[PDB]
Amino acid sequence: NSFSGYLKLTDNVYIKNADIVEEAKKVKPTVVVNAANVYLKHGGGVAGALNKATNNAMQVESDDYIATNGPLKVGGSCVLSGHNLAKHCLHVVGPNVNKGEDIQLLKSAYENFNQHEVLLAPLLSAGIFGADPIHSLRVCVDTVRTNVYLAVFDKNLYDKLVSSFL
Repeated sequence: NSFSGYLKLTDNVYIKNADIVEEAKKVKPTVVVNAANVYLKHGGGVAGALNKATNNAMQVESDDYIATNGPLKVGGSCVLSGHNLAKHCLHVVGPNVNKGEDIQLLKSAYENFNQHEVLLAPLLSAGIFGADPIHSLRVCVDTVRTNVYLAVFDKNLYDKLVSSFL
C-alpha cells in the first residue's frame, strides 16, 4: 500500500524512523493515533505536534468532546476527526509514569488499537510520558493483532529499538 520504507518486526507490526506528522500528511491514513492525555490537552510531544499541524482544529474539537463527555480514563480512547492528517484520529491515553500512573495500563491502552484494521501510531507512553520505549514496543507486539505502522522520531532510539528487538 502507501506505507513505504518500514522495517517488518512481526506479522503485523512495522517500524520506521519518521516524523508521524510528515508521515500522516504523505499517507493520509484511515487512522492516526495520538498520544493523548485524559483532558485532551494537546500541548506537547506527539499531541502538540499533531494539533499544530491541524492549525488547532484538533484542540477545538477536543474541548467540545471534553465539555460533553468529561475526561478519558488512563488506558482509554476516543475516536475523533483526523482533520487534514487522516480520516480519523484515535486519541489513546497511555500511563504517564512521571505522574505515578500504573504502567500495567499500557496494555489496556494498546488494546484499543485492535478495534481498527490499520493504524499509523507512535509508541505509547514513550517520550514525555516517561516509560521505557523498549518496554512499550514489547507490549505493542504482544498486544496488538491488527496492522500497526510505528513512527519513531528519534533516530538513535529507532536504532536501539531495532537492534534490541527480541
